Amino acid sequence: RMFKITACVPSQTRIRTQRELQNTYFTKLVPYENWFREQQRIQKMGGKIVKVELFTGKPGVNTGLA
Amino acid sequence: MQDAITAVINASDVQGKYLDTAAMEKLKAYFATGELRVRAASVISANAANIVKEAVAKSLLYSDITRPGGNMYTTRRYAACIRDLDYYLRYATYAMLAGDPSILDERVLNGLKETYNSLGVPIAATVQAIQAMKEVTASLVGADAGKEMGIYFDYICSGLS
Amino acid sequence: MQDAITAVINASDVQGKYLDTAAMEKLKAYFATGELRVRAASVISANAANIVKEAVAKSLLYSDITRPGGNMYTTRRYAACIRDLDYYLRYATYAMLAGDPSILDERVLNGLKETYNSLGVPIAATVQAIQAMKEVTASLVGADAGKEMGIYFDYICSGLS
Amino acid sequence: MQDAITAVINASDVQGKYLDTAAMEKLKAYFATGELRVRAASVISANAANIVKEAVAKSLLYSDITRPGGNMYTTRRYAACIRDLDYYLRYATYAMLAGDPSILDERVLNGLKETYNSLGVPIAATVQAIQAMKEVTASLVGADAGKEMGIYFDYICSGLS
Amino acid sequence: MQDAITAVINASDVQGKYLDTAAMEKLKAYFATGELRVRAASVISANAANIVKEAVAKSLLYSDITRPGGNMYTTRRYAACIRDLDYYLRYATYAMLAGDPSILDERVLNGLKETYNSLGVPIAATVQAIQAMKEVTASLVGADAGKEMGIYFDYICSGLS
Amino acid sequence: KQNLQLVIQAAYRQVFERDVAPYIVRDEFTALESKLSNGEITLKEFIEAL
Amino acid sequence: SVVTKSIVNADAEARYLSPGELDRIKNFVSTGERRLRIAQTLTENRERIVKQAGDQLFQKRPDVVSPGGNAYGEEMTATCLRDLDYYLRLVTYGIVAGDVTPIEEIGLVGVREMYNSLGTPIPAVAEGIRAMKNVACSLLSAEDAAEAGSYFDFVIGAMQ
Amino acid sequence: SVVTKSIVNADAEARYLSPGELDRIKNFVSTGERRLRIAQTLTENRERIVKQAGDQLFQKRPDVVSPGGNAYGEEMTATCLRDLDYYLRLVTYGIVAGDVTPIEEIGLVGVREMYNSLGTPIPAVAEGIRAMKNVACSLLSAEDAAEAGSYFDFVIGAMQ
Amino acid sequence: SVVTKSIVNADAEARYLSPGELDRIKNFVSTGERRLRIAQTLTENRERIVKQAGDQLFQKRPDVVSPGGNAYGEEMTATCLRDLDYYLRLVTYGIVAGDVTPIEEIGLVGVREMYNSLGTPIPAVAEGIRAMKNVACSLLSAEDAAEAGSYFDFVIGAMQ
Amino acid sequence: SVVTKSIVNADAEARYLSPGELDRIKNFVSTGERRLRIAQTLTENRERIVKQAGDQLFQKRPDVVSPGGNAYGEEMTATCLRDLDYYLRLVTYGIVAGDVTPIEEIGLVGVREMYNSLGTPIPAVAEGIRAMKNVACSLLSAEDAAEAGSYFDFVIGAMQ
Amino acid sequence: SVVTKSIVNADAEARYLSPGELDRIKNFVSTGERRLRIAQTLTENRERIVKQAGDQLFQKRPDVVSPGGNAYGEEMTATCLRDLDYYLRLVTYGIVAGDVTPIEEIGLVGVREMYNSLGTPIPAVAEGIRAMKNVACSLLSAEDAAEAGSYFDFVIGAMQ
Ligand SMILES: *[C@H](C)[C@H]1/C(=C/c2[nH]c(/C=C3N=C(/C=C4\NC(=O)C(CC)=C4C)C(C)=C\3CCC(=O)O)c(CCC(=O)O)c2C)NC(=O)[C@@H]1C
Ligand SMILES: *[C@H](C)[C@H]1/C(=C/c2[nH]c(/C=C3N=C(/C=C4\NC(=O)C(CC)=C4C)C(C)=C\3CCC(=O)O)c(CCC(=O)O)c2C)NC(=O)[C@@H]1C
Ligand SMILES: *[C@H](C)[C@H]1/C(=C/c2[nH]c(/C=C3N=C(/C=C4\NC(=O)C(CC)=C4C)C(C)=C\3CCC(=O)O)c(CCC(=O)O)c2C)NC(=O)[C@@H]1C
Ligand SMILES: *[C@H](C)[C@H]1/C(=C/c2[nH]c(/C=C3N=C(/C=C4\NC(=O)C(CC)=C4C)C(C)=C\3CCC(=O)O)c(CCC(=O)O)c2C)NC(=O)[C@@H]1C
Ligand SMILES: *[C@H](C)[C@H]1/C(=C/c2[nH]c(/C=C3N=C(/C=C4\NC(=O)C(CC)=C4C)C(C)=C\3CCC(=O)O)c(CCC(=O)O)c2C)NC(=O)[C@@H]1C
Ligand SMILES: *[C@H](C)[C@H]1/C(=C/c2[nH]c(/C=C3N=C(/C=C4\NC(=O)C(CC)=C4C)C(C)=C\3CCC(=O)O)c(CCC(=O)O)c2C)NC(=O)[C@@H]1C
Ligand SMILES: *[C@H](C)[C@H]1/C(=C/c2[nH]c(/C=C3N=C(/C=C4\NC(=O)C(CC)=C4C)C(C)=C\3CCC(=O)O)c(CCC(=O)O)c2C)NC(=O)[C@@H]1C
Ligand SMILES: *[C@H](C)[C@H]1/C(=C/c2[nH]c(/C=C3N=C(/C=C4\NC(=O)C(CC)=C4C)C(C)=C\3CCC(=O)O)c(CCC(=O)O)c2C)NC(=O)[C@@H]1C
Repeated sequence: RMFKITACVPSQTRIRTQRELQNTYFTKLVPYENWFREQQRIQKMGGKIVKVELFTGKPGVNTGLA
Repeated sequence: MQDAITAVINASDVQGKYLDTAAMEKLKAYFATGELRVRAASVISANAANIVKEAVAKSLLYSDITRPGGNMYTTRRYAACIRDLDYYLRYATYAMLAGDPSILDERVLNGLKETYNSLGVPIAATVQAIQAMKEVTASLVGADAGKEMGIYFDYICSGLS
Repeated sequence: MQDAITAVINASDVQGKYLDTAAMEKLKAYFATGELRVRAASVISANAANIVKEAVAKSLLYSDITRPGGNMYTTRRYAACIRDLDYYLRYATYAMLAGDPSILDERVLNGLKETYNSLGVPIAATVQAIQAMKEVTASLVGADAGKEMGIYFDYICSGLS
Repeated sequence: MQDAITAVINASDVQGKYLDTAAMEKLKAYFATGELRVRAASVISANAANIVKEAVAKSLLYSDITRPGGNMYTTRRYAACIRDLDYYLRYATYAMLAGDPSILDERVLNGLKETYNSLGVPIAATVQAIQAMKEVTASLVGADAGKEMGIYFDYICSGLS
Repeated sequence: MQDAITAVINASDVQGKYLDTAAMEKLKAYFATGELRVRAASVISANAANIVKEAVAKSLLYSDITRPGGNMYTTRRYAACIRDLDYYLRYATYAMLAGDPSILDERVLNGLKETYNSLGVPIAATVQAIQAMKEVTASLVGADAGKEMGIYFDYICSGLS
Repeated sequence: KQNLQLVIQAAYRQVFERDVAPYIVRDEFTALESKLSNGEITLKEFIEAL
Repeated sequence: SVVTKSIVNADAEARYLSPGELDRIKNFVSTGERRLRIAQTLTENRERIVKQAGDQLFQKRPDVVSPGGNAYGEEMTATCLRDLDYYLRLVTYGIVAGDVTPIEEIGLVGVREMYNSLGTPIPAVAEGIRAMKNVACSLLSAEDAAEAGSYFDFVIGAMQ
Repeated sequence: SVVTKSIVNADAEARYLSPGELDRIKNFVSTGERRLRIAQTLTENRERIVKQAGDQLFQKRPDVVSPGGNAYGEEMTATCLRDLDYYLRLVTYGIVAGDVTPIEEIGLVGVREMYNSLGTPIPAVAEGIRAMKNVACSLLSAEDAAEAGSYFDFVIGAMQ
Repeated sequence: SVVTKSIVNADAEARYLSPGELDRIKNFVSTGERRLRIAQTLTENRERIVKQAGDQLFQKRPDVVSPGGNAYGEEMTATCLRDLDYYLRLVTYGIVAGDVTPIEEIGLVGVREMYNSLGTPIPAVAEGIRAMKNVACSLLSAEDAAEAGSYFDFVIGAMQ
Repeated sequence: SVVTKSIVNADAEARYLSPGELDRIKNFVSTGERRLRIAQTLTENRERIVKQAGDQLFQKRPDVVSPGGNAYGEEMTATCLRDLDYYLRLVTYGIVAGDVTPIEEIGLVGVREMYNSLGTPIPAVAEGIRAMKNVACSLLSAEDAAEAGSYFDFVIGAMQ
Repeated sequence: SVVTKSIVNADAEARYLSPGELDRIKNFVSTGERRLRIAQTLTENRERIVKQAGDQLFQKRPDVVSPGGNAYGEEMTATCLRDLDYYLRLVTYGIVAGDVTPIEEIGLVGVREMYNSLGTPIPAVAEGIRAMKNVACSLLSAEDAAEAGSYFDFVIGAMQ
């Protein structure tokens, strides 16, 4: 059940001379198992979670999950 | 990721002004309340599992949502629901210890509404359930600490709503 | 992914009632056609590359799209086109074996149309090409199994369009 | 990334034709100006710190933006602002050396609007600042080179706007 | 990783000869014993935790090792010990199902004695514990399947020793 | 795309310790989700998938 | 089911179903009718199995139906029997599917977490399911009882 | 083999074999005698399968035996027939094992790279194996031919 | 704040605050009155602390206020004195917070990049803050001045 | 311990101990004598706490000492009483140390795994420890009972 | 091109173009006259290079144009010469660019996949391009031939 997510990762830890746009703003497909762990990590990093969609799977399915 | 002290100094920093006597009054009030907050946190932690069990029993159990085709039917979904309530309680006590709602917004409510609607989790039912948690917690921590617990519980309710 | 049996069992589970008499009949029908499904899968597994080659030659070659500026020109784009066709054929055989289009929906069609549009892939050309694949594979497996195969290939066509 | 030679040969490749004499003429013209492009790049590489410093002082400094609450206030914010100006100038010199705007269009401009709007960074102020950079760098490199650079600076301004 | 069938065919493959009648005989013997192997695996899959519990009680409990300072004392160390017994029983059922001890040597007994020496675990006591496991599992699966489980349990003991 | 092919191959070299052309029947990795797509845009996901 | 399992493995391996996997789904197809028959008799004797097996569990566990036990009182014992009925329904689904996938997803992912939140003892739940297995096996023929017993065995093993 | 594949998957997920996998290996064990019989007839007729299939392959792909082709000259033709014999042997191994694991492990891992170093065309190798499949299927009974032909089908699919 | 850090650590391990961490915030709560007193005297004497320290800094290295120095002229010297006031109130925020997190966030990350973009010498900034520390120590009691001095020391180290 | 926890955190941060962390160590050092006396009275009343609390636990949970329960039989009941003695011992260690580090390392980590293998209900273990906390509270003054109660609270919370 | 590749590397390491890199950019631009002259020669003789080299390829590898081969028939042979024409065009582009990134971007990324899908022999395509290189040696002076030869070398090396 891959979740399509859109998120930001502003970082005050350092000022980066190399490219940072790629990591800063991104959309990724995160599987259902990973999403809670990733949600907690990005929320801890303090980035704003702009958007979430259920790219694969169905909103509710008792069995037959991906 | 802020507490009461961080919020006070950051607000003064946004103004650009130095620490004011009114700002220090806010800091004094938080310090005076600090010990009360700490003991409440210990009680919440020790009885956290029981708080969740009692609140779920009084709010969600023996109802249509736990009945088949109700979004908490199936063991996997029931486990996720109780886990989410556990996390709500833990982040609530973090916010209570901080004396600020910043943690709730930064680490809980962000994306929570979007994810819950994406999966169609019943947001009204969750709000009712955490209100049940709120009264159980009020009984355990006491009236004084319960009022502080209440504002952060209601803050989470507002974010879900 | 959901099999035909998985989908029927899931519907019964959502109701919370045991397998209905109509549910049993659905399961029996899938079992009846299962052996034919196995045979067809074996056939197009052996001739997968040939099926793709024939379809590409039938519609995608010696045309403006393969000539310069037509999106299939350039070596990398040609390789991407042929592997997309083998992707379509392989997921089509998965769906045929499963007896349901759930695999196509979840693993293939999602974002496929939008990404093709962003890249500039000619969706009409791809739809005609997989139609040519349908003709070739139907000849190889047989009319009865090909008719069953066509519903899933057409499902891919509809999602692309 | 694309350059003048890459653009010419890419156009010929889309045409499916070998290099025409007109295409060779375009390549000759780029070669003719490549000499001036190199020395302009050397000049602003050495003076890059001065250029950013002068532009920041001309428009960004002694303003409410760098005063408290203006989003450029805070040392981290100031470092990020001058870092972005360094990025813009370095990518501008890359585009000037190449003779093509592809690097700006792909590596820089895409997504920059979304990130700036999300963070609250003032795009109008950034456009004003890189405009000031354009004036300073034109003075240092010279008039002919300034014409070569200024188009890429304006390209970045339009992307931000 | 190997099994009885894989070992037989690999032995013939080194020669490059087709399967001769003696090799066929060995394969026939494995097929003859396979049914009881499957039944035994299903039986101890059902009783996995109970087998570990019985063996631990038989030799590892109410002894100095589980008393303070004995190495099974401390809750972590108790969990690690029963985890190792779970490991040994699961790999024993793998080896019994395969009909070959290659799994034990490959995934269990390589670098096991050295790690136990570094950890301070008594290799003798582990050997005793898995001997007790061997008794319990033999009783559950029956005598002849008990002989088959026994050879692989003894293999594990020898590797530890 | 040039760099993307290099980075895909490099992920093979680090994760599997060698180029995988020996030891695979066919190439069993769809790098298309990582390449010009957001499905495995996170190399943090491509490495994990491998 | 076996078919979806084989398709999942083949999709990961990026190959069409191997002759071995095709052979396995063949055999599942051939035994599908018997699997349906086993499920039919299980649902026919749905109530009998739950009622008498639950009574057997209560007989072996006085603590369960005693004060301080989770299923204490008539209403609580009724809800416990409801859970037993749910597990029987899952077992019929699993037999029909030919694999443990529906049982695992519907009623075994976090079974311990759910019961820990409820305060219910997991080994006692396992004993109840064992009693259900015995009753069902008596109803079934020897060959049929073996097939259904395997799914029951997986459930009790997960309960442990 | 099916047994080793089941054990490998179970080990990867760190759980005992599910009843589905156990049932799978049980049914394979039951049909073992038929599998051995199929392998026995294949090795009995190995010579003619290779010989006449090779002749059909040469007719199908004249460029192979043409000047400049990989199997040009009697010596080169002899080694290609040897390769066909090797793949028949692998197919008998795979049928006996019940899985394509031995075929893959012995003659399909790096098959593309080995052949490109040799200069030999992989699709032509696939055509030769298709001819071997036809001859073997004719020798076998209809039910037996379906299984053995499926193993040949995997090999040609990998060659492609 | 230490409260913030304790919550962060517990959140990382997904645990409620341990009794020791709770005791830490209890101790800081009682210490709050002392910390507020130290900050209060700093803000009461903010003007005096800034002024004489600034004159001492210019006396120490007059090249800053000499022609060619970054702070040459009355306007430039005024803005640098403004920066000294900024850093002093940063230290007041750090003192009440109990940790240096507010100081770092407001005015440290990228310290070199900011002041070298301005052209200002960071060692000279260090001497200015050192003068502020000395004047602040005079206005603080010796026991109290240890606590404020630690934040000053961190700031000068970060300046370098 | 406070010292070991502070040094762990500082080691991860690669810093000499922060002045605030040293201040906490100072306060722990001064309060150590009160901690020692609290631990002393607990170990002096070891016997009364165990027997009184255990009888409270069995009243609260008659199921565990009933036949069909984990502790039925004088010997099994005695070993559970030993477990209660073990946990009181760990709590005395924790009171002296000032953190949970000794408590969690010695026991309370793999607690669910050990007790699942043993068959005991871990919430019932938590109830026994709660009873110990009540008895210890009665034996302590209100201030002292609060300090010891926190460690008991951590233990019961981890059990649940 | 050399300019774009230098810019790419400098972009990755976040550095303005180094003085030596600037020298290389300047040098390539200046010698662009010679580059264009070489490309002009090749496009002037596109017909004979392809025609003569393709005939040499057919003679060296008769199997490609044999019956049952990829190039059998005048239609297929026309397409084969068309492919050689495409590669010569890419080589002229690469000479003009001064780098092989245009050649790679257009016609060496996935040649194995495309040609194997078509059935064409990849080593045979490499040998045809080798024939084009040998034909090129006569057309270009020794100093010029070395420059064009390197681009031909990359094409054949990637092809193999
Ligand atoms: C319980 C009151 C209700 C309920 C909940 C339910 N939630 C999910 C799934 C998710 N919940 C979250 C939310 C969070 N993730 C976090 O890390 C945190 C802490 C900051 C929260 C609050 C997420 C990310 C998911 C999806 C992934 C996951 O399961 O973790 C489910 C699962 C749905 C499904 O399986 O398809 C359920 C059932 N359900 C109810 O009926 C209650 C009203
Ligand atoms: C000639 C040296 C060898 C050979 C080749 C051969 N190729 C084809 C068919 C095609 N070749 C291409 C090639 C390219 N497409 C590109 O974009 C580029 C880079 C710019 C190249 C090189 C393509 C696209 C085709 C498909 C047909 C088409 O163009 O539409 C054939 C024809 C195969 C057929 O049956 O149709 C042949 C024969 N054959 C030989 O014998 C030589 C060794
Ligand atoms: C062939 C029929 C046509 C064609 C295709 C073409 N596609 C791409 C790129 C992509 N193709 C896919 C498709 C899939 N990805 C998957 O994981 C699956 C499994 C279900 C499928 C079907 C995707 C996602 C992309 C984008 C990512 C990427 O760039 O690889 C290209 C490449 C475009 C380019 O410019 O490089 C092409 C050419 N082109 C045609 O002309 C045919 C009509
Ligand atoms: C000071 C002892 C030394 C010195 C400094 C100096 N600074 C400036 C200009 C600026 N300083 C800042 C500093 C900050 N901005 C922040 O947000 C924070 C944290 C809250 C700090 C510390 C800024 C933003 C400026 C720019 C002007 C503005 O505020 O808008 C100058 C003026 C430079 C000029 O020529 O314009 C000087 C001279 N100079 C010295 O000699 C001292 C050693
Ligand atoms: C200066 C003219 C203005 C200004 C800027 C400012 N920017 C940021 C943060 C970011 N800027 C970027 C932009 C780029 N990243 C790149 O890699 C490139 C080159 C291709 C560019 C142009 C990004 C990605 C960020 C966010 C991530 C990061 O920190 O780098 C900030 C910080 C915002 C914050 O508080 O987090 C600021 C202040 N501010 C101004 O006042 C000027 C008008
Ligand atoms: C107690 C209130 C409940 C209870 C417990 C019970 N426990 C056992 C057996 C064991 N308990 C332990 C515990 C520990 N080992 C440790 O190292 C530590 C930390 C220092 C602890 C807490 C161990 C090792 C055993 C095994 C026997 C042994 O020590 O050798 C039993 C006996 C189980 C049996 O039937 O054999 C019981 C009954 N029982 C209850 O009813 C209470 C709710
Ligand atoms: C139980 C019978 C005896 C015992 C065991 C004990 N073992 C460990 C620690 C480890 N054991 C292993 C062994 C394995 N790892 C594996 O993956 C497998 C199967 C492939 C085996 C057999 C390993 C790696 C460890 C260390 C890592 C870990 O903690 O798991 C301990 C812990 C020692 C410690 O203090 O760190 C113990 C106590 N103890 C006994 O008293 C029995 C005789
Ligand atoms: C019976 C063998 C054991 C037992 C059980 C018991 N269960 C409950 C309450 C609930 N049980 C469930 C279970 C499920 N929900 C599901 O979706 C599934 C899988 C499809 C299962 C198994 C639920 C949801 C509840 C609560 C709400 C509801 O009824 O829907 C109780 C009552 C709790 C109480 O004591 O208050 C009991 C007693 N009790 C035993 O003694 C057995 C060992």
